[PDB]
This record gives sequence, structure tokens and C-alpha cells, in this order.
Amino acid sequence: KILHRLLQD
Amino acid sequence: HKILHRLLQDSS
Amino acid sequence: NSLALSLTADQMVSALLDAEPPILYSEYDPTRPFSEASMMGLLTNLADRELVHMINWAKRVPGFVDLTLHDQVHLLECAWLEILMIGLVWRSMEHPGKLLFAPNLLLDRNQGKCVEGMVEIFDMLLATSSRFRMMNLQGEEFVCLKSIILLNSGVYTFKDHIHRVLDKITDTLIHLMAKAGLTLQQQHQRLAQLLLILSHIRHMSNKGMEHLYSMKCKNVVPLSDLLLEMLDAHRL
Amino acid sequence: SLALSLTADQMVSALLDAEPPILYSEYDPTRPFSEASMMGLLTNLADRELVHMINWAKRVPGFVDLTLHDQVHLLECAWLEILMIGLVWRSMEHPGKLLFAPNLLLDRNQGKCVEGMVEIFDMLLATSSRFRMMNLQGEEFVCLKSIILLNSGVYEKDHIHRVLDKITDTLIHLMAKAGLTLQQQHQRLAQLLLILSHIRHMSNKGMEHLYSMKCKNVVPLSDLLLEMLDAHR
Ligand SMILES: O=c1oc2cc(O)ccc2c2oc3cc(O)ccc3c12
Ligand SMILES: O=c1oc2cc(O)ccc2c2oc3cc(O)ccc3c12
Repeated sequence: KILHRLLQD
Repeated sequence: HKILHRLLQDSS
Repeated sequence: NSLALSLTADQMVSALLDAEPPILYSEYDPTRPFSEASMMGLLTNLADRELVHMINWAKRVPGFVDLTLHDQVHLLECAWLEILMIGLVWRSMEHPGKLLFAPNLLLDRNQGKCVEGMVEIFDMLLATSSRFRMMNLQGEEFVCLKSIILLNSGVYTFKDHIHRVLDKITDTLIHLMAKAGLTLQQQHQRLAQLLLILSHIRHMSNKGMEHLYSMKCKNVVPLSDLLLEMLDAHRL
Repeated sequence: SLALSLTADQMVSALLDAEPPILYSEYDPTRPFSEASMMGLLTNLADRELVHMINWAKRVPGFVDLTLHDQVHLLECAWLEILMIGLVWRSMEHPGKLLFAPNLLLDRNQGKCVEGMVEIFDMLLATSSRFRMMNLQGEEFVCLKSIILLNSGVYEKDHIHRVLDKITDTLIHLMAKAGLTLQQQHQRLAQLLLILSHIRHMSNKGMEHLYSMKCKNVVPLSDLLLEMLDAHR
């Protein structure tokens, strides 16, 4: 998910 | 008119 | 001026304990398994009967009597399902995997699947119940939290009476925790933990309120006029 | 975890320092308010606020120690709550008005332009009045907002509650420092935390409202917003 990406990056 | 009204006035 | 402000913590506890409603029973029909309609029928029938006892429980909560009829109605309309839920969660505490709706109606999570959208509600309730269990929630604390729900849930949908009485109940909770031997730090930490639970109970109520509305539209369960009016107050 | 070893002063400093900026809206004053345009402004603002929220949450002491799936879960549950308590805080000294953005100040009657919205406005406005009467302090607000983040989806989890206790320790420290007696401290703590119940209620309502507007196709919802909405559906 998009939220996963932002949290990860 | 409301049932809740009756319950509150008549509560025991 | 209200008699509620002059009460001591002990007198506050005693009044609340003495105000507790009875544990009502459900149908003794041992016909298993449940259909969706029969289960919903049991829950709403039980809820209907518990509401009547809730009403005079409320009128025995210190301060509530000093409220106008309209204000009393608003609070009950706003909090009634929360109050049913925290009662359920309390009764279910010593039953780790199950929900004690009534002494003869003890349901597990899997039985929630017999009603659509109910299993998600069962899970939240069970989680709240286990939470209360791990925290070792005491009866005296429970009744404090339940009355708090009554006075707080509708207070912003209307230095005033209700908040002064809420402050009283807070003092009572602290008094209980000190009496139980907790340090000051432990006292306000436990106080915080308990009040945050109320946020979740609020969440569950909103899910349950929506679910009840849908069954009303589904016309599966015949809902009582009292119950319908309580549901109409939340207006979806 | 290095969040458990923070003094209350350090907890406050970290939280204050991590604060996101106050974003502006794409408001065009000349454009007459339609339902679609107003909803567009609100959701577009939310969309840009989410990104700052994500980077804010990572700086909330303890949140970083959580796994990625858990970090996702917490933000999914609490994002509208966090948007709302922010709005309420920004609107404290604007009675009868909600400061969505410095250039987007809306009163009750304008909420009527969007169906079902004014009831949400009323609840927000009342929360703002409550904070105002309580004289909510900045240091308290950031503690509350961080509490929401860690609390809303919590129902490992033991670490989450350790941090939550830490923030309670912080709130109490703030109150003791402002001169409140012990009784006043526990009372104010309760008043503040009971607010979180109503913020939850509002979020539940707004979430349903947002879902209805999507099915109404009135406002184009951002992909991120459309995923944050499927978390509750
Ligand atoms: O969560 C509950 O807790 C209770 C506790 C009681 O003591 C009595 C009834 C209920 C009850 O009836 C429902 C109907 C729905 O459609 C959804 C949820 C519930 C629900
Ligand atoms: O209550 C709110 O508070 C906010 C605070 C912000 O900083 C940004 C956006 C919002 C926002 O967008 C919505 C859309 C709906 O359909 C319903 C309610 C809201 C809502």
C-alpha cells in the first residue's frame, strides 16, 4: 500500500 | 411523544 | 445545588454499587445452532429489557437526577449501546474466549459468524474483555467507568454540573486505586489506561449502531419501538 | 527502545519539535462555494496533510520501534482523528469557526453547503469550545495527539502501552509544573482523555461521511485517501 511505502522510505 | 420520556418519569 | 458534590469517595462507590442493574436472562430454547434472525432476536430482546433497568440505574447515578428531562434523554440516547457493551464486556471477563450476553447465553467468536458483520463486533468486544481481564479491572472501577460513559458521551452534543460530577467520579477512581495500594504514578497511569478504553468502547458502539441500523433495514429482527427510538437518535 | 528512557521534559521537546507545518488550502476566494468545490478543498488539504503526518508519526518516540505492518495499522485507524484534533486545536481562538487552513476559515452555515457536514462541524466546533474553556496548552495538545496515534488501533502491544504510560507521566508533569494540585492534576488528565472519546465519535462519523461522498462521486479522492478510507471499510 501507499502508506507502507511512505512509512518505509 | 417518547417512550424514553415515560421510563424516566416512572423509573423505580 | 446537587447532593452529588458533597458525597465522599466511599459514599460515591456505595451509591454506584447499590445502583447496579440485575443480570437478565435470555430464552432457554436449547435449539442449536442459531439462525441469523434467532440470534439477532435474542440480542435485541435482551437489549430491550436491559434498557428499562438502565433507565432507573441512570436515575440513581449521583447528579443525573439533577438534570432536566431533556438532558437526561440526550445522554441516554447517546450512550445506551456503550453502556450495554461495557456491561457485556464486564460480565465476559471471567470467560476469556466467550461473550456472556446472559448467564444462559454464552457465545464464542465463531457464533458471531451466524450473523453477517457481527463477527467483527464480537472480536472488538472480546479484545476489550481480555483487556479488562489483564488489567484486573475491579467491580468498583467498572461502575465508575460506566457512569462516566453515561455523563460524558453526550456532553458535547448539547464549570457546569455534569463536568463537576465527572470530576467527582475521577476522584473516586483515584481513591479506589490508592486504597488498592498503587503509587501516585501507578494511579494516574491506570486512570489513563481505563479512560482510553472508553475511546474504543465508543468505537464499538458506532459499529454496533450501524450494524443494528442495517438489520433494521434488512427487517430480519422485529425491533421494539423503544429500541427503534433509541436507534433513531443517532440518525443515519 | 530509547523512548522509555526519556524524561518528561525530553518527551515534550521531541513532540513539539516533530510538529508538522500548518498547510494552506488551494482556496480561490472568487470561486463560489459548491458542495463539490468545498469537498475538494477539504480532501485535497487532507491528502497533503497525510504526508506530513506520516513523517510526524515516525518522530513520535516509540512509533519507530514498531513493525511496518503495525505502523500502517495505527495510522490507518487514527488518521482522521489526528486531522481533526489538529483542526480543533487550530480553531481554538476562532469561536464559531473552523480553521481548516489559514486561508480556509469556515463557520457553521458554510458547512451546510455540503450535506451531512454541518452536524460534523457542530461537533468539531464544540470540541474547540471545550479546549478553549479548558485553556488547552500546546504541550498538552501534542501529548494528546500522540496518544491518539498509539491508542486508536492498539486493540509489542506491551511496548505501545509502556510508551502510553510514559505520555501520561508527561501530561501529569506538565500539570504539576503549571501549579495544579494532585487532585486538579488527575481531574484535568481525565477531562483531556475523555475528549478523545468524542474525537473518536467524530472520526467514525467523518469516515462514514467521506465514504458516502466517494460513492456520490462528488469529489475526486486521492489514491492515498482512497486507501486510508478502505482501512475502515
Ligand atoms: O454489542 C452488543 O452488546 C450487547 C450487550 C447486552 O447486554 C445486550 C445486547 C447487546 C447487543 O445487541 C446488538 C445488535 C447488533 O446488530 C450489533 C451489536 C449488538 C450488541
Ligand atoms: O472533520 C474533518 O477535519 C479535517 C481537518 C483537516 O486538517 C483536513 C481535512 C478534514 C476533513 O475532511 C472531511 C471530509 C468529509 O466527507 C467529512 C469530514 C472531513 C474533515
